[PDB]
Amino acid sequence: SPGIWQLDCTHLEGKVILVAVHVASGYIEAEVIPAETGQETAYFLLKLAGRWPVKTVHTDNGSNFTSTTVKAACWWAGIKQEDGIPYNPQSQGVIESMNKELKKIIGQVRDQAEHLKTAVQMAVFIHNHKRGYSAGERIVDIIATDIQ
Amino acid sequence: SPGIWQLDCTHLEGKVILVAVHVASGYIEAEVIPAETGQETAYFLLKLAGRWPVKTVHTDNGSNFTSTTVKAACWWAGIKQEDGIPYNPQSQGVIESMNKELKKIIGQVRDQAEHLKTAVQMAVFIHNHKRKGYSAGERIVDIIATDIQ
Ligand SMILES: CC(C)C[C@H](CNC(=O)Cc1c[nH]cn1)Cc1ccc2c(c1C(=O)O)OCO2
Ligand SMILES: CC(C)C[C@H](CNC(=O)Cc1c[nH]cn1)Cc1ccc2c(c1C(=O)O)OCO2
Ligand SMILES: [Cl-]
Ligand SMILES: [Cl-]
Repeated sequence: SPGIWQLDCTHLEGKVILVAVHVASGYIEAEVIPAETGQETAYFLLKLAGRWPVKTVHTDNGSNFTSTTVKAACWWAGIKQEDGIPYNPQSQGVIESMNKELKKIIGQVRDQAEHLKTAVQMAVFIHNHKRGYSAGERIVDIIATDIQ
Repeated sequence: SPGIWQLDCTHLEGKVILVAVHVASGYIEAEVIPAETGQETAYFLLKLAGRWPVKTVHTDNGSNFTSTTVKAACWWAGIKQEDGIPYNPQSQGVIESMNKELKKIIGQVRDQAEHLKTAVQMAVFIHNHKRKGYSAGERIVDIIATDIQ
């Protein structure tokens, strides 16, 4: 479980928000992209895997699962690509709830940021810092425990 | 020390590579940008602070230290902005050495990536995973975990 991440793609203001969730902790990383292509997803995963020990990724849809560029990035970074099928159906609800929460935070920071990308990063910050421990605290503890 | 980061700006292929180094561990995050503006630096810090517990940042130069946008981002994120003056002069050598190492890795991945930004992220990966023995990635997690307890 310490190396398991889930991809999540949500939409806002005619733009695409790509999210990676560390399943065990609820910690996230996110980016705004023009559209969800294999290339954008692949680049996002390369960034993620350089920053955290990503062992397995549950991909968000079949197009990214199939993408040769995504497969290339997973090979390069030592990531096992898996499907994101919610065999446990409560999975979908948790993700949907997070997307709602994230959009809510984004709305709350609109007097502060001119650009959506900035608001998304503010939302990442607030999500990861929210307290009981925070998601940021949980991911560090989970990984540290795993190293030692 | 667990919350202390240093900004570092280096140049390659007529482009700018902005780097944040976690001082105690040597762990890095980096991005390619067209040029080093206050706005780009500010955005970079917002990203960083959402991902790791950034308490203090030693800024890479006076323009970013002065920048109202950088100051706004540091205020927003709860970051103490400090200067990056190497009072301990060995500081500067360590950074220069890392920049050399990073450029070397970037050169080694040029048959693999079409775009510089991709090569930089590959270099971040290799740097953070490299065993010295623990890796920088392992060190930062241990340092922060120890601090939470
Ligand atoms: C830290 C924030 C509180 C402020 C900081 C600067 N923005 C403003 O001051 C806009 C404003 C607020 N009230 C009236 N105008 C946000 C920011 C930082 C860096 C960026 C940005 C933005 C952005 O605005 O999206 O865009 C890409 O690089
Ligand atoms: C995982 C890598 C080994 C490959 C992957 C795809 N690139 C190629 O296949 C180029 C090629 C042709 N012949 C040899 N290499 C890199 C990559 C991924 C995502 C991106 C990229 C790039 C990039 O190339 O910069 O640009 C922005 O989004
Ligand atoms: Cl790592
Ligand atoms: Cl954090």
